[PDB]
This record gives sequence, structure tokens and C-alpha cells, in this order.
Amino acid sequence: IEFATVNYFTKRGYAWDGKSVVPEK
Amino acid sequence: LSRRMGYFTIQTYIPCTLIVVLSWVSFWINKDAVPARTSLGITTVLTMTTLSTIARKSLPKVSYVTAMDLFVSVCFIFVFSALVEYGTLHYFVSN
Amino acid sequence: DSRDYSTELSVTVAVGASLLFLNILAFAALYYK
Amino acid sequence: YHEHYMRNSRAIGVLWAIFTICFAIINVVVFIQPYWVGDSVSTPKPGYFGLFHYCVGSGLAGRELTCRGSFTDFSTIPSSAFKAAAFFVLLSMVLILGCITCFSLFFFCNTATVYKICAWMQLLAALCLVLGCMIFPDGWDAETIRDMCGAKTGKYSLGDCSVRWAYILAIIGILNALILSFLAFVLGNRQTD
Ligand SMILES: CCCCCCCC/C=C\CCCCCCCC(=O)O[C@H](COC(=O)CCCCCCCCCCCCCCC)COP(=O)(O)OC[C@@H](O)CO
Ligand SMILES: CC(C)CCC[C@@H](C)[C@H]1CC[C@H]2[C@@H]3CC=C4C[C@@H](O)CC[C@]4(C)[C@H]3CC[C@]12C
Ligand SMILES: CCCCCCCCCCCCCCCC(=O)O
Ligand SMILES: CCCCCCCCCCCCCCCC(=O)O
Ligand SMILES: CCCCCCCCCC
Ligand SMILES: [Cl-]
Repeated sequence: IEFATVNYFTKRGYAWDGKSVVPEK
Repeated sequence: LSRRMGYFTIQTYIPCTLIVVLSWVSFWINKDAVPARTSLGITTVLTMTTLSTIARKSLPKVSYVTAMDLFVSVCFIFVFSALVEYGTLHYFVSN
Repeated sequence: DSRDYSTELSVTVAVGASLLFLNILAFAALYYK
Repeated sequence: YHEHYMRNSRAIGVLWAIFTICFAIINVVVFIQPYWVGDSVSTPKPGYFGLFHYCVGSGLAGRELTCRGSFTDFSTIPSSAFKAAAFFVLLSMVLILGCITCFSLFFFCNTATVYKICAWMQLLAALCLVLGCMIFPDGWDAETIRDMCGAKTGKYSLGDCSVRWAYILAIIGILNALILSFLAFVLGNRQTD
């Protein structure tokens, strides 16, 4: 159920690609 | 004589209810996550099938439904309906 | 045991008439333009 | 005037849902409780019977009401008429529970559509209840029902026994179901204004 709740709030369908730098918020 | 229900509550009713809730969880998974929802539905059906086997261990092979058999059958209908619902949704959204 | 069923039927008819009359009040609130 | 009409429609819808829940309670109670017909002073044996269940007395100046029958096992039902009536009452109960489930559709679907959906489903529940109440007396000619009530009983022939609270409550449920169906129809056709 926790995973279901987590997935409900996932916006993008693609994961991190490694090379791209993540601008932290 | 009156039967006690701790066994049947812990081992049959609560597991069946929770498997039904997990079948409901498929509705909240995002559409187009077809492998996830299909696996969830079909494996919930498999788990319900496994759970329905231990219902009749105590009983003889009586040829009528009991309350426990009715409950397990209704839960199986619910998970089956959830899987068929997602199948219909995917078919009508693809085209 | 007194094998008669009048008070039971009396209360049954009473509650039935009460619910029915409530529904007729619903009609009265409805059809009234 | 518009706010008055909106408040009246909302309140009438809420009360209609409340009465729908009440009718569902009535349908469940009449389906379960075995008090459709009852013994009388002239009855040779004491007991009663519902749609499918039946309790009869042994006849030794004591209750000892041996109880047999169950919808879940159709073999125990005395007659095919009783089986058909019990099935129809169950179908009516399923229909009204379906509308109580469809109350949730007011969140998403248009109010007229949901109102008319429960209007038709309550109408069908009412017709099923009528069919059950009409078919249930046909089984009074069953051998066990005749044994309990007496030889005077028969198809549409009450004889010595008496109708108990469950049968009259079922008739009240028929009336309430038809009324709720009409109320739902008019509410669906009225909310458009
Ligand atoms: C022990 C027995 C337990 C049985 C209980 C079973 C529980 C059954 C499930 C849910 C009930 C709650 C459902 C609430 C739904 C009500 C939601 C609601 O009010 O909707 C508005 C209309 O209002 C309306 O006039 C509709 C009015 C009719 C609502 C009828 C249901 C009222 C239920 C209230 C409960 C009463 C207390 C009962 C406890 C005993 C408009 O909407 P909205 O513009 O956003 O878009 C709709 C579309 O048209 C456009 O998107
Ligand atoms: C899907 C939703 C809308 C409706 C569900 C209908 C449910 C509540 C109905 C369908 C079958 C019904 C059961 C059918 C037979 C019996 C045997 C009887 O001796 C007690 C009631 C009992 C155990 C019923 C209880 C209610 C029941 C479980
Ligand atoms: C059958 C129950 C399954 C449980 C599914 C859990 C997913 C819950 C998702 C809803 C989270 C709350 C949403 C708040 C609304 C908002 O976005 O602000
Ligand atoms: C026998 C049931 C199998 C399970 C079917 C689940 C998904 C069915 C989707 C709807 C099928 C009906 C649509 C027919 C459209 C057409 O004419 O091709
Ligand atoms: C007091 C007896 C209660 C019987 C159950 C009512 C069921 C309502 C279904 C919504
Ligand atoms: Cl039973």
C-alpha cells in the first residue's frame, strides 16, 4: 500500500539517466 | 456446541479481505503501466486461488455452499472483476 | 405464550405507514412548483 | 428563488437516499427473518416459515421448534415456488444494494443519469419483490407446509395459519420501492430545471 501511495505522486514516467545532473530544490 | 472463530478470522477472512484490497490497488496504479497492473491483478487472482484451498480442509465434501465458501467466492469474484475491469479499460483506451 | 399477532402487526403497519407518509411528504415537496 | 430550488432539490435527494437505505434495510430484514406466515390457535402444530427457512414444533406441549431450511442449500427449501420467491427477493436486494453502491457515482457522473439509474434499478427491485410475493403463496401446497398449517391450506389458500409481520413488511417494501423509483425519476428530470 505504501508503494501504491508513492506511485500515486510520481510525475515523470522515466527514471534518472545517470549523466544528467539533478538541480536540487 | 458452538464453533470458535479465531482460526477462521486470522487465516481466511482477513487474508481474503486484504487480497481484495490489493486487487483494488490496481485502480490507483497509473494507466499505461500495463505489466504492473496485469501482474498485480493476475497474481492477486493466484493468491486468492491459493487461499480458497484451505477453506474446506476442516469440512467433509458436502455438496452445498457454506458461509466461508460464499465469502471466499465473493472475494474471488471481486478480484476477477478488478482484473477484467482493467482489461476492458486498456482495450478501450488503446483504440 | 399468547399465540396472537396483533400488536406486532400493529407496530409493523404503524412504521410502514410512517415511512410511506414521509415519502408522500417528499412528493409534496417535489411536485409543488 | 434559484437558491431555494437548489436547497430543496439537495435536501430531497438526501432524504431520498436515506429512505433508499431504509428500504434496503427492510429488504434485507424480510429476506432473512423467517416470519412470513405463522401458526394460529386452530393450527395442529406450532411454527412459522419465511421464503426458504421454516421452523416447526414437535407437538409435546413444548416449543422444541426444530428449524430447517436455507437459501444456500436449495434442497432444503420445501417447494419450487419457495425457491423462485427467495431468488426474486434476493435479486431485489442485490438491485437495491447496487443502487446504494451507485450513490457514489454522483461524484463523477451527471446527477440526472445517476438519479435515473437508481430510478430504473429501484423499479426493477420493486417488480422483483412483487414477483416474489406473488410466487411465494404457490408453495403453500407443499407437504410440510400443509402438515404444519393443516389440510385446508393450498395454492393461494392460507387456511388456518396467519400472515406475520415479514409478509406485510414486504408489501410495504414493494410500495416504498415503487415510490422511491418514481421519486428518483422526477428528481432526475427536475434537476435540469
Ligand atoms: C448503514 C448504511 C450505510 C450505507 C452508506 C453507503 C455509502 C454509499 C457511498 C457513498 C455515499 C456518499 C456519496 C455522496 C455523493 C454526493 C456528491 C454531490 O453532492 O454531488 C453534487 C450534487 O449533489 C446532489 O445534488 C446529489 C444529492 C444526492 C446524494 C445522495 C447520496 C447521499 C448519501 C449521504 C449519506 C447520508 C447518511 C446515511 C447514513 C445512514 C455535484 O457533484 P459535482 O458538481 O462535483 O460533479 C458531479 C457531476 O454532475 C459533474 O462532475
Ligand atoms: C455487489 C453489491 C452491490 C451487492 C452484493 C449482494 C450481497 C450482499 C448478497 C449476495 C448473496 C447474498 C447471500 C445469499 C444467501 C444467504 C443465505 C442466508 O441464509 C443468509 C443471507 C445470505 C448469506 C446472503 C447475504 C447477502 C448476499 C451476500
Ligand atoms: C483500495 C485502497 C488503495 C489505496 C491506494 C492509495 C493511493 C492513495 C492516493 C491518494 C493520496 C491522497 C491524494 C490527496 C489529493 C492531492 O493530490 O492533493
Ligand atoms: C469472454 C470474456 C473474455 C474477457 C474479455 C475482457 C475484455 C473485453 C473487452 C470488451 C469486448 C467487447 C468489445 C467488442 C468490440 C468489437 O466489436 O470488436
Ligand atoms: C438492525 C438490523 C440491520 C439489518 C442490516 C441492514 C443492512 C443495510 C444495508 C445497507
Ligand atoms: Cl442459511
